[PDB]
Amino acid sequence: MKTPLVTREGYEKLKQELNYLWREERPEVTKKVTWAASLGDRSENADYQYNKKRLREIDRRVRYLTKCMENLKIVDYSPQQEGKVFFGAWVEIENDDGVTHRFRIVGYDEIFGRKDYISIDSPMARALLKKEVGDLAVVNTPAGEASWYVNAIEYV
Amino acid sequence: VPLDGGRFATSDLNDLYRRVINRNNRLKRLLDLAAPDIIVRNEKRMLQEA
Amino acid sequence: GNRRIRSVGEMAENQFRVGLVRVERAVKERLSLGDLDTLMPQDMINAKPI
Amino acid sequence: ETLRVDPTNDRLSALVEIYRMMRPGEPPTREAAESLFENLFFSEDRYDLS
RNA sequence: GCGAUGUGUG
DNA sequence: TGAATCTCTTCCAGCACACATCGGGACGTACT
DNA sequence: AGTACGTCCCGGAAGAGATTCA
Repeated sequence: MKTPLVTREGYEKLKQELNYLWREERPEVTKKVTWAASLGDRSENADYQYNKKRLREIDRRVRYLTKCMENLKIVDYSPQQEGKVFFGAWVEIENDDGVTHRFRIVGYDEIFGRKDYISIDSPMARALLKKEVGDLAVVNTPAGEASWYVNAIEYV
Repeated sequence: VPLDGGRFATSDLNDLYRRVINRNNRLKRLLDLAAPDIIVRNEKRMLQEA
Repeated sequence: GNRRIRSVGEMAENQFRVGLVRVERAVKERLSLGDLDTLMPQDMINAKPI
Repeated sequence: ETLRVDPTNDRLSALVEIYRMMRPGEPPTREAAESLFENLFFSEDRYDLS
């Protein structure tokens, strides 16, 4: 499911992000909410509508961030397990037709396209619990069986 | 009370304690993270009311 | 001359009205985010509250 | 004698006192209370006789 | 195996 | 100055049955 | 396809104003 281990880089990033959220964004949000409450106090105020929606969204995001920061645990393995793409290495797999991926095993929270695109959620990566330099990682993808010959694994 | 079904007609005491516990736990998780004062105030207030 | 009789009719009318005033809130809410025609009213309506 | 007992002497502070009896504690606001009193006897939404 | 509301009995 | 006389607002309203219905929704998903 | 599993939630009476003979 959702592996409670995440990258230490992701942990630091999300911590700084929640700090900035509860420290900067929430203040201006509350200020805009009050300014809308200034003589508006009605169901027609688009400003008040946007403010309340953003308030609910900020609340949800803050709850989720706090939960991920406390309950979960960070994991950033060093290159001691180099070559081993089990953890802590931007590993790459080539294909016979051009499906060449190059990513690192990151949690199901800090999923973006700034460092990699991988996640421990899909079985297409779950079969990769510990990879190597020639692993023929094959799976039944959502629209047919796909495969990739592991072509590179290293950390940074 | 196990009702006849996949539900439970919970006693109010259960739900109350439940609310209190969620509240206390959020408060705990906040203080160690030095979250800002307005938030911690709202927190403590909800707690007292709970 | 000052008492009044309602009936099932009045009851249904009134309460159904309460239902519609419930729904209209979220109706206008989602209308606010209204985009160009890629939707249809059933997208911006929910029977379930009524 | 009623008008004698009146504390206030204008539309502004009148609406003020009204909003103060309605929503206690909260600070006043001119157009806020204006709209409020407008939304108690003078609109389809929150008031109606049949 | 609980509590709410209703109905009826004295 | 201070002892009287209004005025909001918490607390209780019989006992014992019998039977009946009804008891979270909402919001969002990893799948089924 | 559509969801069973996730979280999320009228009389009394006595006190504190508050008002009026000082």
